Amino acid sequence: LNESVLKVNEL
Amino acid sequence: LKNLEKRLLEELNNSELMVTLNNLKKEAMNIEKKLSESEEFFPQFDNLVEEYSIIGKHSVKIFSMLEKFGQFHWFYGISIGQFLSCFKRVFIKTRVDEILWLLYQEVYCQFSTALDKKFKMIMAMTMFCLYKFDIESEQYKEAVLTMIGVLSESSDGVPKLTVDTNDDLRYLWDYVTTKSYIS
Amino acid sequence: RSISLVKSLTFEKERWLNTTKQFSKTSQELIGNCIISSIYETYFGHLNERERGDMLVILKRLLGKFA
Repeated sequence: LNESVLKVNEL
Repeated sequence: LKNLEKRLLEELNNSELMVTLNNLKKEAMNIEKKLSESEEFFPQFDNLVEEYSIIGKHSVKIFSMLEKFGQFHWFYGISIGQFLSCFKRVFIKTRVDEILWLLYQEVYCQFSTALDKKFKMIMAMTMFCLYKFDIESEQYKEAVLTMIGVLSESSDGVPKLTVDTNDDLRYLWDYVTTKSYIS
Repeated sequence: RSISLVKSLTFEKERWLNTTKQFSKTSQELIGNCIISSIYETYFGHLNERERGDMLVILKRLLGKFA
């Protein structure tokens, strides 16, 4: 979930 | 709900998917709404149990007494099935006090035959004591206890007499002061 | 859809955070819990309610004595 949140924040 | 949470964790750890988690969250929300709607009948059940706590504790007091009788003698034993049948017969044959009254008379009329004369007197006297405990006041209880004591040759003393006294205590006092002990 | 899923799982995230916080307390008390569970499993099949309570108090104080 944290990795998905980081990917959403980066994009 | 617990199975849904476990399945959501397993499916999230198993790697379309976003729609699946959305469906699981919607199902959980629907379950929570169903519980919130179903939580609207608790006060009625609370009122009923608070009303019937008196008869419940009286019944368990009777059953504890009968277990004590069964512990005294091998013949006087008792199971729960006979008591349940008696309680069912009560309903087959100011409301809660009326069912409590019917319960006491039916339990006495059912378990008198299971005892001899001395235990018949024991049982009748102690149901009388319990009913006058629950219904009557503290002075009534003290007078009954001290009159049982002067019947027991242990605590000798006159009972508490009030001006507006009930006739039953006067009659029993006259019976015991005349030394008509069996009466 | 991914953004909505992320925003809609705040309760799950805080529940997971609470479980990870309480994992230390559950791992600290795992051995004692297993001890007392086996004690119920092998010592309390033939005891009454008040006897069970008294023996439970004795077991709890004696288990807390040994830290």
